[PDB]
Amino acid sequence: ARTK
Amino acid sequence: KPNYALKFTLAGHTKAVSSVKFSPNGEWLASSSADKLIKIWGAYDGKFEKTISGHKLGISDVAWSSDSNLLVSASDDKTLKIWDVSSGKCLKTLKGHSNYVFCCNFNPQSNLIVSGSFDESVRIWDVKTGKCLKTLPAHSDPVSAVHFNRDGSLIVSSSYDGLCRIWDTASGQCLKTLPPVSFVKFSPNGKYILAATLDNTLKLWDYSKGKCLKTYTGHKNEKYCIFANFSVTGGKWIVSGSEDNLVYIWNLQTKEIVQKLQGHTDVVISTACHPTENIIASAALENDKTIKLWKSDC
Repeated sequence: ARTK
Repeated sequence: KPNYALKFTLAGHTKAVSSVKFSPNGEWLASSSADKLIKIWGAYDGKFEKTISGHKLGISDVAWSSDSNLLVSASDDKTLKIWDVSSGKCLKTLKGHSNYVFCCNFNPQSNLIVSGSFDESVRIWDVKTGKCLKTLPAHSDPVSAVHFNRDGSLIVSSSYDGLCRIWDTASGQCLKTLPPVSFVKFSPNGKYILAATLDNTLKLWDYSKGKCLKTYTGHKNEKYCIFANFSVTGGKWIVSGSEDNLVYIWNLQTKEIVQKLQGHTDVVISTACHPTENIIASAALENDKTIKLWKSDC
């Protein structure tokens, strides 16, 4: 999720 | 000013990198990615060492135990896993969050892990059992960061609800409440909290006095939870990634931007500072997928  | 220079680019993840962290013994760099994998690299030579697999969905963070023997990872699969780094074996799966696990950290003793999740809770887990000790009603929106202080007696957490809270580890009680707050961490001395907010600002807080001492501006951070750091091995700097694809380095005291590090081709989501050398690692999102290692004389 951190990359979205 | 420092003079960081690109030393190595580490390619190999096949999707956005989410987090990079140096082992406390300074020998390794661990990287996690939306590709569900953890990779381990030599800290000094950038040499690929091994991949560690087992999560069912992408990973948003990883953290090392104090002895550099274990790693914990936080995944969209709603679990954390504890890994023996030398064998690559999963030792425990930490189950109980009801949504993506976003952030994690060991305490200094390394008998506890703290995690934060999109389920808006902070959980404290026992390393040896892999079972949850406490679930804290911590925030009213996803939890962006969790970090123990230098003796493990405190936990700081932040969230998209705009709050930063400080917790007593042993009891789970909230001791203090300090735009979405996208990152927090205690300083190496134990005295300050560095907090990032999705209004392009980093702020240095004296948490005993409950006051903001310094603001750092100049970078772009409006959308992602980017890691930031205190760099204390050479000059005293604040280091962060940025959505303009650069690493920013500020003077902690003067708040001036002292260097920006150029080369990534997407958002620099994660930076880490080496525990003893003047080395920074940085990693970027989907249009880049690489980790860069940078070295300075101060």
